[PDB]
Amino acid sequence: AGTINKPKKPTSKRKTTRLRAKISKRAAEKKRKERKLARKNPEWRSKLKKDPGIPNLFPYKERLLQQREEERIRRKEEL
Amino acid sequence: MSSFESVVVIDGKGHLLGRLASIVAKQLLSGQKIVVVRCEALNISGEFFRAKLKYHAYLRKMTRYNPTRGGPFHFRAPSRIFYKAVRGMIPHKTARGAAALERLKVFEGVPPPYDKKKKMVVPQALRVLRLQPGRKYCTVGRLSHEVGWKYQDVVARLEERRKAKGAAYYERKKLAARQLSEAKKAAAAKVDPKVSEALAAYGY
Amino acid sequence: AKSARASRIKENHQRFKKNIAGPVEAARLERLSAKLMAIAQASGVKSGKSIGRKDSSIVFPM
Amino acid sequence: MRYIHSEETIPVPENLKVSIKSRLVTVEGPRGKLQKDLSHIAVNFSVVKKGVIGLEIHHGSRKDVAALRTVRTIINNMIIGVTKGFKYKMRYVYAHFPINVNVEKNAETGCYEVEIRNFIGEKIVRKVVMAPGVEVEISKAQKDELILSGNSLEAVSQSAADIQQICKVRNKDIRKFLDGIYVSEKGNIV
Amino acid sequence: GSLAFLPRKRAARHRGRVKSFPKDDPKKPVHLTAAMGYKAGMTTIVRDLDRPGAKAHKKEVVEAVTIIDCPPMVVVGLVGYIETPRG
Amino acid sequence: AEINVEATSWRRVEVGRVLKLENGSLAAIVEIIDHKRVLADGPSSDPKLATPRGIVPLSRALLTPIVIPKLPRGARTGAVKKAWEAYGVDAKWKETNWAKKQLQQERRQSLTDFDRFKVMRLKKQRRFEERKALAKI
Amino acid sequence: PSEAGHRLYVKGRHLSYQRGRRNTHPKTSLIKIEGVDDTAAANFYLGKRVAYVYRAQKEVRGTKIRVIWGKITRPHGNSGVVRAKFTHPLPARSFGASVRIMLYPSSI
Amino acid sequence: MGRLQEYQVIGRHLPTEANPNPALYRMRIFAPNEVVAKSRFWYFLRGLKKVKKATGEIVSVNVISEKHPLKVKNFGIWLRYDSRSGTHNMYKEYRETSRVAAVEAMYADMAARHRARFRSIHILKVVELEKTEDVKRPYIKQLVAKNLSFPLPHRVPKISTKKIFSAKRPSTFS
RNA sequence: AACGCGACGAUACUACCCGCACGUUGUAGACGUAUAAGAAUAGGCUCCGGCCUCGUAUCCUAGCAGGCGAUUCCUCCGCCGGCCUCGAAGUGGCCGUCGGUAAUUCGCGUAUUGCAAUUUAGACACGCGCGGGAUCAAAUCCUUUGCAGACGACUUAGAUGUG
Repeated sequence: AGTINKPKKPTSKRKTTRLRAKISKRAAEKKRKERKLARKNPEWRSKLKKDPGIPNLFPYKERLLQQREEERIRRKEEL
Repeated sequence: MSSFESVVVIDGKGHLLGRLASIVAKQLLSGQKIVVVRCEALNISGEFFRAKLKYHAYLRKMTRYNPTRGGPFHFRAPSRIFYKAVRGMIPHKTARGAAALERLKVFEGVPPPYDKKKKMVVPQALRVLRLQPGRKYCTVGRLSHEVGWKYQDVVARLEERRKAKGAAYYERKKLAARQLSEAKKAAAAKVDPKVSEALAAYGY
Repeated sequence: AKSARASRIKENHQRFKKNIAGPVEAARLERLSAKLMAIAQASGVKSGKSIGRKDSSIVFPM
Repeated sequence: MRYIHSEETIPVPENLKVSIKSRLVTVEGPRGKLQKDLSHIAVNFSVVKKGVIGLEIHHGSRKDVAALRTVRTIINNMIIGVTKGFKYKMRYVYAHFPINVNVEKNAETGCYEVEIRNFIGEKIVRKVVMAPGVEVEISKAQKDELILSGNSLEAVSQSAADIQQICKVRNKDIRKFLDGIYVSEKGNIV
Repeated sequence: GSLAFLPRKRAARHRGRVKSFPKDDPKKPVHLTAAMGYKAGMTTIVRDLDRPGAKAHKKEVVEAVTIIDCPPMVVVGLVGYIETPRG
Repeated sequence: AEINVEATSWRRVEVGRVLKLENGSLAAIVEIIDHKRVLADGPSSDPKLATPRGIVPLSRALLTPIVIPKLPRGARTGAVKKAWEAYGVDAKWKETNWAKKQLQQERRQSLTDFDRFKVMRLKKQRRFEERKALAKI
Repeated sequence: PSEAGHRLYVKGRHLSYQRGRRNTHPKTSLIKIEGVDDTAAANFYLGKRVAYVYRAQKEVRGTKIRVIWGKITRPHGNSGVVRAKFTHPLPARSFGASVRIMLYPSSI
Repeated sequence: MGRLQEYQVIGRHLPTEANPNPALYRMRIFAPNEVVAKSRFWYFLRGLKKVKKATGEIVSVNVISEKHPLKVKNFGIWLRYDSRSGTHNMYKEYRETSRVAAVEAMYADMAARHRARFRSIHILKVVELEKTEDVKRPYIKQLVAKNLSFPLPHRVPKISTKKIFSAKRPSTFS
């Protein structure tokens, strides 16, 4: 396209007050609608979440995991 | 070092347009006389097609009924481009701004009045000190020539002549400096042992 | 039709200018220059060879 | 990721001399002299052994090191051009109108002019001027073929592309009209 | 009309100025460019046309021509110009 | 094969190089932390040249042409000091031109007002001798 | 042949007033002293005298030179510009103008 | 963020007749000051266990400082940050002199690279890599490369910002 | 460009140029208003030894606001001439004369402006005075013309000639 040689009309970034008020109002309205939909919530919710765990690139994954295991063993035998 | 001079001449080669204009405008409003040379050697950051696009948009902006009066006068010379930046940074619609703009002077190339004068540099606007090495830049002279500046070749020829004369002057400077070095050692003995060590102790 | 500012038309005009009109105008220029040339031939300071000074401003008045 | 050091190396033949300025590279050898400016790329030129030159980038990016692979091959191409040279063999074919190729060299500007006549019966002459340092000949080893040789690979290739582009068919069937001048073989003189 | 010649205005001078001389190179022989004359009128001629490819080739065509009286000009001066960044 | 290259000659940062800090001090690099910070130590007996062991940025740092030949990486204060007096860093820093300029600057700054007249007068005498010498040539 | 200068003041430039973004206060002026770059350099000249010297049309008591006296009060910002208080506010046409900064009263 | 130090906090549920001598929970955190340290400790304890600020007390808060702030160490930080998609894990490596410096650099780098903020970043485990072969990231590998020496090309000189005009064009070589 | 510029002709008066007596004359603002290489910045400079972050450098800087006189000095500065040089909005060098001139040292004066009060001191521009050289003009109105024209404006012509 010949944009460099024959530029077209610029698009103003100067925000009008009418636009700022409208966008703020509609942002607030969307937030309230999201809150009401979350109140509705026709979806299940669980207690425990999927913990991704220690990354495979951790230098001490083996040590941490065996620490955890001996902790479980100790807790089980003590309790 | 915050020094006041009568008139300071700024060599425009390798200087960023906006930053040099900022420094120059602040100096003009503080009361310092500025003479900017080599406005065609000035630089603009970004790339040349971006600069040319901006100038073509500037050309697009024009008054309808009467282009003669009230319209944006699109000056194509690099000195006028730099002057446009400085004027946009100075409150030109006041008496104070008019006085500052009267303190400002700009030229293309280095006229013979200013070729024998000292040209200062602004490290706060230098391209090689400011831009990252991998970044692109364009030349105000090239932009002016591609928008319609008619006198690129004349200024180039005059700069060639000035550089030849400067080379002759620099050969003379070599002769003078060599003679000065020989003169210093020659009277290094004929002087006074005390004075010599006295200067060494006092830092000269 | 091709415009008067077409690149190919300009190349054709350049070829024509270089091949025919060039020689013709050079010959006529030689003849007229010869005629006008024939019609024409029909101390430094006190001699003028040393070019010296005869008889707003660019610099700020000090 | 700002690699601390990246290095490249270019070997040189015994019978060549490389003189490299700030970023001007000049190479001399049996075939001639080639010079090129590489001031647009950040590189430190160095010597590591008797007959190998070194190119390095400190604190650079992948774009920077990619420039170092291009800078090497360009310098290597110049070395090969000054050692063995470059040569493009091109062939012109036709169906009904023989393509007449006239190659001459003008004393002024010292360049080679190639004139193409009778390209599918056109009455227009097509004149192409070579880049300086390029020799063009109609060799009597095969018919309907031309050899364009020189020191600079860029110049030789650009000239060959110039003839190929100037002999282009317009407003016809590509599948039917098979006339033009095409690059057939690419290589070195030696 | 044409926006090239508009705003339409009286000529600032009666003589009329050249505004552009042909570009000069040292190779050509030394010559003058322009001249002056006074328009006397117009008359009619005929020309044994020798224009190839035309319908009036090798025929006689009546054309209108203008006459400008051109008494010899007298040279009284010599002006030297220089090139500057301002023109 | 003939090669002629004149591109650059930088000063590198490695273990054992001494560098100058804007306090005017000197510190040798013990460990290189990142590409723009190093760990340095100045064990110099001169109080003006002494620098506590710690992290210094290369932006504040300035590279001097003195390198301790085989200073081990990670050398603690006592050993870097042993290398400092073994190599005589103070003498070579004094011989370097940067310290000479610093000393000239210090003398000129500490030079008082009577001393400023004395310098003016003595430079006038030396100037007279120098002009006599220059007139002959 | 003394061929030497006779200056005993430090050059300064009246820049503007102490002002906000809109409101300007002519009471105190901003002075840029020649050679001052930081607040310590300013702290040296706190308390020193300052004079604005200008030329008038009429000679009143033997001269056309009229002077407005004041003193440096406190540093301004971080660039060594100082605030100054004069017996009368400066003419406001002397923005970017010269003032003479005198070393008295002295403490060194 | 800011200037940080190690803060190790022990706090416990307020003693009652039902459960005297409670568990005395402890954890080490990074805060600019002790008030923020205690607030973060209570927030984390509320998130983990069913103990709140009102029903608890702070047994001890002490500043853990570095054992050896003078020797260069490599640190591996495992952290969890929540963005618009959810919670994500990262292991990142930093070459510093202290765990405090490592955490400072980690906050700065996470803000720069992912726009993650203080309450969006969780510090799960910061460790000191006891030796090489424990470094997994190429930048710290090239930092620990043998006989590491490099120049500093294009060094912009440090000129005073009040030195508006210079007489000579500056050099960027030393 | 009617508030952009250049070249040239003639410039009566007025006073056009030259020297100082200056001005109770003006100036967005003297007070050492001192300082010409070019070019690169992942390089450069050089006397070819070497040097380069750093103009916090170089020059100049003493004398009743800078007096008078000496020993000693051939160094610096300015005005006029001669030979050349500088045209991008025009200058500098060489020689010469003439005047001034602490690199060293000394003598005779400074007082009283009274404990500070801009140390009225520079440049360009403008104006009044003398005494030296010189110059001795145009335009508009009026009449006329018609290559012009709403009115102005414009092209022409009126001094002894091709009027």
